[PDB]
Amino acid sequence: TFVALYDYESRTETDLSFKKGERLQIVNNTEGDWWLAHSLTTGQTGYIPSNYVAPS
Repeated sequence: TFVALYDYESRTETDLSFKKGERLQIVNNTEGDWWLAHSLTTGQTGYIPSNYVAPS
């Protein structure tokens, strides 16, 4: 249960650009870098920046 600090505006389709206030389920990468989170709404996979996310 993390939180999207900001709305990472990715530019490539590889990473999906999420937003702040939306719920995301972290996937891997525990350190601080670019962990991949999966949205529970549709079920897409987007790399949310660690600086743009935070453990609740």
